[PDB]
Amino acid sequence: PVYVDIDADSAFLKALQRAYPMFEVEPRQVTPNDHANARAFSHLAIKLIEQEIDPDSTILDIGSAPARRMMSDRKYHCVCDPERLANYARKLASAAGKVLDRNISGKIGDLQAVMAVPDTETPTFCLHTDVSCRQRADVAIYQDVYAVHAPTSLYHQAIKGVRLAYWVGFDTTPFMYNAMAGAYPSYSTNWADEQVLKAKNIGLCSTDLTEGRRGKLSIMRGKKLEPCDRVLFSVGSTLYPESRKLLKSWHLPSVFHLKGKLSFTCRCDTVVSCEGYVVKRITMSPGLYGKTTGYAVTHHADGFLMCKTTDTVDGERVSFSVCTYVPATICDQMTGILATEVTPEDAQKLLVGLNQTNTMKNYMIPVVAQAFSKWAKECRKDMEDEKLLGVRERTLTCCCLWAFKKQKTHTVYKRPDTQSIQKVQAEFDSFSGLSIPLRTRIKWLL
Amino acid sequence: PVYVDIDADSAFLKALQRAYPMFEVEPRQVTPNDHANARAFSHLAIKLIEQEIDPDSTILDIGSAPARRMMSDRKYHCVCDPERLANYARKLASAAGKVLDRNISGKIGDLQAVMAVPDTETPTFCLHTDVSCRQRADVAIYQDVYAVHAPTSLYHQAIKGVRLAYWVGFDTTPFMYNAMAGAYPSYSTNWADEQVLKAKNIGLCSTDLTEGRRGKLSIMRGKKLEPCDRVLFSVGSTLYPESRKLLKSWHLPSVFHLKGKLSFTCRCDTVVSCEGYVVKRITMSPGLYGKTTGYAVTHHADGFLMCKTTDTVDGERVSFSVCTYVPATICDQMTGILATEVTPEDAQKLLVGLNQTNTMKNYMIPVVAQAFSKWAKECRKDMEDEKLLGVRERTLTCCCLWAFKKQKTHTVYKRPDTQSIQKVQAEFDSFSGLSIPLRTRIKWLL
Amino acid sequence: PVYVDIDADSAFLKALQRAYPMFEVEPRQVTPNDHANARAFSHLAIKLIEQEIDPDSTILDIGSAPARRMMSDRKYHCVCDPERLANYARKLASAAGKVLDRNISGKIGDLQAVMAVPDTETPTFCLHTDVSCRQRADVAIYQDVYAVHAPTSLYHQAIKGVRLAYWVGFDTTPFMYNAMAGAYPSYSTNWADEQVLKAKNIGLCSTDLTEGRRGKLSIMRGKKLEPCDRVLFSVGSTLYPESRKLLKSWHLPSVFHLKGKLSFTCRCDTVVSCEGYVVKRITMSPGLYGKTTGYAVTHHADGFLMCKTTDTVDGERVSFSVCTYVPATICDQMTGILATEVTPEDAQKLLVGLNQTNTMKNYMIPVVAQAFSKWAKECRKDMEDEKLLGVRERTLTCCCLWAFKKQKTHTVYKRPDTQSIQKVQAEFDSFSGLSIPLRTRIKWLL
Ligand SMILES: Nc1nc2c(ncn2[C@@H]2O[C@H](COP(=O)(O)OP(=O)(O)OP(=O)(O)O)[C@@H](O)[C@H]2O)c(=O)[nH]1
Ligand SMILES: Nc1nc2c(ncn2[C@@H]2O[C@H](COP(=O)(O)OP(=O)(O)OP(=O)(O)O)[C@@H](O)[C@H]2O)c(=O)[nH]1
Ligand SMILES: Nc1nc2c(ncn2[C@@H]2O[C@H](COP(=O)(O)OP(=O)(O)OP(=O)(O)O)[C@@H](O)[C@H]2O)c(=O)[nH]1
Ligand SMILES: [Zn+2]
Ligand SMILES: [Zn+2]
Ligand SMILES: [Zn+2]
Repeated sequence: PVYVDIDADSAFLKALQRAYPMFEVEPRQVTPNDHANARAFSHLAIKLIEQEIDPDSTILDIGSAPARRMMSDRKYHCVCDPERLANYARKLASAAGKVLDRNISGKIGDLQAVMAVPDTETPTFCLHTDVSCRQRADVAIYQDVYAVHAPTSLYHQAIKGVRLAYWVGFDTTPFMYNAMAGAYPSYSTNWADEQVLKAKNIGLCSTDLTEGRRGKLSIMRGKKLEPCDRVLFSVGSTLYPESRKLLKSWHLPSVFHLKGKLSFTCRCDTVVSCEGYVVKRITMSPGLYGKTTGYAVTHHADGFLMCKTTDTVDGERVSFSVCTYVPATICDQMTGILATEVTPEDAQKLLVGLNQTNTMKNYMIPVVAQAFSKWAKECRKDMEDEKLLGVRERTLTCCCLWAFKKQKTHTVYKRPDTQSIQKVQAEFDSFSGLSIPLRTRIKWLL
Repeated sequence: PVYVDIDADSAFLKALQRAYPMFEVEPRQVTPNDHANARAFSHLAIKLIEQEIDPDSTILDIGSAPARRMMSDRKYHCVCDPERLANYARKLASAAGKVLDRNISGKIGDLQAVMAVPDTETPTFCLHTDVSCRQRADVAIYQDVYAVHAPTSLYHQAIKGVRLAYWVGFDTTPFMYNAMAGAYPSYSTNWADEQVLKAKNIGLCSTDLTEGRRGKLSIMRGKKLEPCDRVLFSVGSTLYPESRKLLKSWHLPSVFHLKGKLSFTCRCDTVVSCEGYVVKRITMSPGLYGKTTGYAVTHHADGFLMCKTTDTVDGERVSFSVCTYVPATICDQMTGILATEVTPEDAQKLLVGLNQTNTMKNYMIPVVAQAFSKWAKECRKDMEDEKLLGVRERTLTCCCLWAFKKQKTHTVYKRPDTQSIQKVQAEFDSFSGLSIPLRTRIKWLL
Repeated sequence: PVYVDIDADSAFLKALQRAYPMFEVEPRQVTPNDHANARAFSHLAIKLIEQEIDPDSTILDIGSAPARRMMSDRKYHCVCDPERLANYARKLASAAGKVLDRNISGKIGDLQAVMAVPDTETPTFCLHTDVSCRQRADVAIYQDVYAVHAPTSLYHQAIKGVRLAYWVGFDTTPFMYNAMAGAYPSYSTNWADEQVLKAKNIGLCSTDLTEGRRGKLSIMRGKKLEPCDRVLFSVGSTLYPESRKLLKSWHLPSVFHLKGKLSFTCRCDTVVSCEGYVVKRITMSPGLYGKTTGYAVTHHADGFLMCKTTDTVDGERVSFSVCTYVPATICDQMTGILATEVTPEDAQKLLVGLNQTNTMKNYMIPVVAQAFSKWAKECRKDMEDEKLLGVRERTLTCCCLWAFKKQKTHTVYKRPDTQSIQKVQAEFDSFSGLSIPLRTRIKWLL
């Protein structure tokens, strides 16, 4: 009943079936898409969201195209590109008379009204931003949108009567850990900070061959390579610029409060989670009931690794943090060997032996190996420097100020069935692009 | 007859069938819920409680929502949030005429009456707290509520006529042992003290990568790391703040007395106990019959561990207690190897060998190994420092005061078929949140 | 024909079938009860007692509730609490008309008469103590009651016409041996002296984690750790306070005499004995025929162990006696290796090898191993220090007083098919709790 454009022999099919046990996921490959897993997950997410909400509900579809929202019986108001709008108009024109069970005549009239007056708020389409839109609804969908501030957009939806919001996208946990780069290997996705795009051995990088004869000159002293706001995502071959702050804003706590002219008590729950791709359900309710701990929890069905790795960016040897997702079976099969101190070479050989058909992508096997090795070493150190129960050894420094020694932590390894917990903000109170040729082109197809 | 939203191949299905032999537990997975085991246990607990109590009984449903109690033939008066109330109203409106065997018309009238006047005490719903509620009933249910003071709530229910109360929730034994952190691994649950949330190797923590170059300073001197009242539970990805005193208050003794204007003799018995999740039955009777020993007993079907562990909280190497549950088969299979002194590495290798499908979650295996190792060592010490029968070696210290030497106890290991016994209090005598927009929203659906 | 609430795969089914060969014991598990074995044994004991005594007999049921004694055709005068009384009233009200073959109308009238005048001695119910009761009967049943003085209760029953009494409960032999703690592993039962409740490695204990840095001070000098009267039993999760003297009083000799206003010659025989749970038959006959040796004999179908063990109570390393029951097959399989001196570690490894499904509970395996080891050592000493036949080496000490050397006895091992014999007393001549709210509650259901 639900068909996914993936190969029938894909190992991701089992994971996607586990993530959606309510459907009968059937592989029907029609394209060689290199980010087919992400598309299949997003399609299944949209099907699940539609199944969850009432049929009589109007759905704000933030940051999307109506072309993919026309073959449905739900009232999708698509508020968010020119190519996608042209495709939506073309699909309207090519199905104007073939089927009439999707309000295609009404959608065509709505599009004509919008292209007539761009400020029109027709029930099925809008050209304003999620902030500038004023079409009241009760359900909001955020499918693969990351360049919007989460509390601001959620508040602007809530004041329009939206009580339920859905966010589909990659897990925000790697950016709350503040990794320099990282991978969602199951979805062929690699993201990197703009500063490390010239690296060598990460997922999303390109470097040139050099002999290292001349030491490159720079007008500025770096002396610090820590993550900056700009990041680049590559889902298959699709490139997307993102902001770290806008990504982290979507790492919402379990409870938060939007205070303004109207106040809302909102709850964020991750309802779907498959190998780095999450569907979060946000329930908004007017009022300021309860209290907020400002804590966001990410459960880990699969292992999550943030490891220090040494690469060469533009030929310069540097060290930075790299995140990755390790399959739960690989993490479980490494439990015994991580009891002792294992070298990265032995860890990598063991991972390759356990990966034999590959359970996990091999390009992350080396760094993961390093991570595991470091983790094991660190654990041994923790077992070799056992302290006393309920005491600390902070020393006085010439004043009333007390200081302790921080240990070398080169690996954060969240094993399967663990939970990462982050201190985030839970109280928020700080909340015309149409052109003549595009209008002419749209009208020519209507 | 009883269907649980868990995978048909779940190893927890056998344990849940064992915990509820009276029902035919059938796995019917419909959601990918990451805390599905806890939900299934709670659903089976509610089914068993309903089966136990008389059909003609009024049930006080404390700290819950009626959005999960309408599809029953039993008079559930729900006293305890905004989204859950909205879901209750939605479910009443969507099934107002479809089914008329659940007093849905009466429930809708009661909800409208409560909306008209928030102090109304309709037989099926109330908006007050359990203290503020005054609807007389004979049965109380405490499903997954831990933020209430147990003797106070029980007294306020008893003076309302409640003779039978049921408490469904995680076992309170770990908090009677004063563990800093702990796991209910079977339910994908990890709880941690707020102080150790920045740890590295516990179930519920998040730490950053550091080089240990700058020693972090602090305004105040810690010098002590003992559990504080504030703890955080993560059931799957669901985050709940809890108070240690409120959690311990529900570790009631077998017999206790509530003394006040009316006096009650209450008995607390654990009627269901599956791998860290307990259903407790409290029978309250007016009068002060008998005497109270002030002892609470927990039977351990599976192994219970509280072990000293060394981790890094915010990079500072510290030691604190961590609790966990070990499957009884794992504990029995470790009996022979614990006869000698085993290193944590060998213990972890043996545990991994015994875990081969995993009997226990692997993320608990390392610390468990440490615990077992320490336990073995301690036992050997006890066998190497054999004292004389019925004598003690307390020495005199310059006065009439006698002192003895305490031994290093780094592991409390309650084996399967053992009982932990705690001295608790057994004599107790020290016993308007509605908003206009919520009222309008609820009334819009009625 | 007799159904027991235990698992069909329970290994206790075979033992219970052997203990009751006259019944067809069928496992019908309906509850996950952690002390299901003890309940099944007690139910079979009551069935056998009923099958033994004549149908025309009135049965005094001492220290019990009628909520378990109405579904029978035998006249049960229940003399003994509030919750059980309410349960009995509820069961009477819920079966008043459905079944009329159990004299339920008469039972209801009797309960109403007792609630009218609390001194009434209705044939089927009483509110007085077993001493204050005056309803004549010929059969008395003491099911799981240990807080009454055995000769006093037996005499007060005998002067009321009781010629036959039945006592069902845990074997009193461990308390005649004066063990500090002990286990009935087959019934998931662990008992401990109040002083050793803060132990670490016994069945019923709880201790905390300590670094053993500060030596705890005490106002009093212990200098002795001997059993005190107060003990605590844990049957599964059910906690019972008990008196050592009251428990020992039920370790009656095979023949004893109750002398007073009326004199009786009584005989105590253990008619059922399963792995620590016994049913004793006491036959009372007026007159003082015969003579009493003052000896109580316990036959051991399975091994009984009282061994010195070293634990830490509240961190203090102490040694005290621990008792346990070892399966006869384990004891027989241990005969060969006990011919030599075996270490506790080797003994524990061998016991684990023999326990492979576990024949015995694993948490008793270590101490038992120690026991066995010590026993073997002691036996070797007895063989290495062979004396002369019919001579003793008592030495004179500056007086007419002779002294011998007592040997180290750290293990009492009563093997299967042996008998312990204790010197006990055999000549005994030293022999209003109702509340208004309870009366109103009972009357409301009648
Ligand atoms: N990081 C990031 N990923 C995105 C973003 N938008 C979409 N994606 C993901 O990247 C994939 C590529 O997007 P598209 O080229 O539009 O593919 P599509 O969404 O299936 O639609 P088509 O173009 O018709 O195939 C999508 O499947 C999304 O899962 C974005 O803004 N940021
Ligand atoms: N520690 C703790 N656990 C809780 C608390 N409330 C509920 N839980 C458990 O955590 C799980 C998550 O709660 P919910 O998100 O409400 O799930 P639910 O109770 O099954 O109801 P739904 O949201 O409809 O799924 C529940 O299954 C409970 O077993 C709480 O207050 N404290
Ligand atoms: N040591 C000791 N054990 C007891 C005593 N009374 C009962 N027991 C045992 O402990 C078990 C627990 O008692 P209960 O909770 O009343 O269980 P029950 O007798 O089967 O009756 P229910 O409560 O209906 O299950 C019983 O099965 C008895 O075998 C007692 O006074 N002292
Ligand atoms: Zn719009
Ligand atoms: Zn109410
Ligand atoms: Zn009587």
